[PDB]
Amino acid sequence: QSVCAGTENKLSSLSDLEQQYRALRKYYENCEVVMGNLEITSIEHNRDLSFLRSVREVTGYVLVALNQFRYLPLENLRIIRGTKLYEDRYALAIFLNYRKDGNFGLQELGLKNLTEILNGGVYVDQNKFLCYADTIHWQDIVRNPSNLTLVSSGCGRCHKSCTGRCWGPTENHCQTLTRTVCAEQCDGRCYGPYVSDCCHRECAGGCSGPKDTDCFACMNFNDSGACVTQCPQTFVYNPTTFQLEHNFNAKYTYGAFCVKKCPHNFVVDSSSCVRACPSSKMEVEENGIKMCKPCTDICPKACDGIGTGSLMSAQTVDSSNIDKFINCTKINGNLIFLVTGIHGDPYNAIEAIDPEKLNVFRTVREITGFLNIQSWPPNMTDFSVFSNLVTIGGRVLYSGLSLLILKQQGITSLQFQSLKEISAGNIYITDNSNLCYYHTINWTTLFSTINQRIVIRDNRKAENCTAEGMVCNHLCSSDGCWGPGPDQCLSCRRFSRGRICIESCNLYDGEFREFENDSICVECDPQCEKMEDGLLTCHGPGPDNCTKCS
Amino acid sequence: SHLVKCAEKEKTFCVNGGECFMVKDLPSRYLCKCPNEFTGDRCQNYVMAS
Ligand SMILES: *[C@@H]1O[C@H](CO)[C@@H](O)[C@H](O)[C@H]1NC(C)=O
Ligand SMILES: *[C@@H]1O[C@H](CO)[C@@H](O)[C@H](O)[C@H]1NC(C)=O
Ligand SMILES: *[C@@H]1O[C@H](CO)[C@@H](O)[C@H](O)[C@H]1NC(C)=O
Ligand SMILES: *[C@@H]1O[C@H](CO)[C@@H](O)[C@H](O)[C@H]1NC(C)=O
Repeated sequence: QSVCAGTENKLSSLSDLEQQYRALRKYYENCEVVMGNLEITSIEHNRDLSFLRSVREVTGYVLVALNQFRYLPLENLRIIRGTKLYEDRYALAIFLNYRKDGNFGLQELGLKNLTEILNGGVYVDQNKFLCYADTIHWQDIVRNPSNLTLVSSGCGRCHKSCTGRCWGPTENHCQTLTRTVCAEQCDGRCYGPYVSDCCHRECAGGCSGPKDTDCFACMNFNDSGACVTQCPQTFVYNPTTFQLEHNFNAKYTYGAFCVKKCPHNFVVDSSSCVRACPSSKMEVEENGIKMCKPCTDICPKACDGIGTGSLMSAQTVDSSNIDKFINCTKINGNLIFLVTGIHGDPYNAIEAIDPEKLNVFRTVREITGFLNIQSWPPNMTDFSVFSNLVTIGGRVLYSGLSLLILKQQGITSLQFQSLKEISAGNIYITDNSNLCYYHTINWTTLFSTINQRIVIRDNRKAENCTAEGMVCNHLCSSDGCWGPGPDQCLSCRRFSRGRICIESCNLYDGEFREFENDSICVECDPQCEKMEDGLLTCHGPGPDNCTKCS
Repeated sequence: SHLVKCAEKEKTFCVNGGECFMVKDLPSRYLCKCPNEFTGDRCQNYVMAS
């Protein structure tokens, strides 16, 4: 119930070893479920790791390498799911945890509760001072074959009660076998050796009893405390009628859960909370609920975002993929601009992006995931290329954020002109030393949830902006503006002609006469005759609402 | 140390001022040592707080 993201650094770390330690603490303290990888690399001998006792579960892999500390306190870790593996093979990798000099290193693993490794193998090798780990029956902990499950002197023997398999020297250090020791009738795990003691087939880790509500962890989905293979579907087959019937106890699949409702920003397909519609279907709203329905004739231009489908491999928009965005109106995924995207990645022979090519985004109206701007061409002062962007769904978040604009010196205004909705996630606009209009925006008007925060730090001081005349146009409401001019408001103080706020419509004078559709100035039908001498040309839309016909 | 510096070919491997390192073990494992401002497998991402 206290979830964190975890790193994807592998063996990479910070040069400052205290900063490396401080980062480990930052990322993983008070976290129960690591929703990704638990990477513990390059940690000094002295260091306190007691905070790791918080960890119960790891979604991806566990990498413990190049450290010098005596003991690994993952005493509450039960399951490693191995959804993503180290070197695409190991769910658990513990290696080189000593100093080559030969002073100190890892001596004991506190994994007495690690009874499940769902996918992947175990690589415990090159740990000069590690004891007892050799005695571990990993074959019991790994649920499926993984042609890599092995452990590679002057070590104490296991306690008598341990049966030669233990994590440490004491009688309280015995390895709890939960699979090989079961009755020939258990198909899963067990808490004893008789048929009475088998776990439900859906229990991961182990159990405290026979029911699907007695699990330590779920193999698949959690439906109100019950470990299920699938959620109750919306339809149910009746065997006597040979027809599908409505199941009114149906629940929606969201992540590893059966939920009474999908998050508002997510789409509903089947009895499931998805992030994107299949290429064949199109997103439609029915009583506030986004759903996948078949296309009228031709499906809208939805494009793979950075880290999705055709761009799964991608980490940033670059010269090699900028052209995959021609004519996109919707981005199924994220848009990320990293330093190596804008300024090129020489090692992988990718040239710096052509700043003109960033105009491909002028067609983009929606970004379903997140917008992450960590780099931008220096000659570009704003994000006017995103002048048509209306929604950021936040169906995917980067550290809980749906909007990131950081370290950008060249930007002086934002210019997200069409922007009206940031459905989920928080905003992080920091260290853009010359940015100036951000402080006027009532970001709250863009949010859907009340849990949505805003982190605005170290941009140009609001006082400095005001003194240099970087203020909103008088026709802007108290909600703010994206940059200078009347076209850049969040809402108008009076009337509006298209994207620009004005004082009054062309009711009695002007090239094209207009009627007021309550603050929106709409041009009279071309058939209406231009009425002079204080007369209105039209009193509504269409040729029926004319004053005189031309 | 278990680590050695990379060749000049693998200089551009770590970006944003990251220092490349290889591991002496018998394939060879590569890693980046990042400046406090950056992270990721190749120091490609900015570090962030608050
Ligand atoms: C290990 O798991 C059990 C049940 O899942 C829990 O009682 C406990 O706090 C953890 N046990 C120890 C000895 O830390
Ligand atoms: C399943 O979910 C409930 C919350 O809905 C939680 O109290 C319980 O920990 C869960 N059971 C397992 C085995 O994860
Ligand atoms: C994009 O659409 C325009 C018109 O809206 C058309 O001229 C062009 O062929 C399209 N180009 C690509 C590369 O999809
Ligand atoms: C704008 O911020 C205000 C303070 O004036 C807060 O009431 C509100 O949630 C947003 N106001 C409106 C009228 O949407």
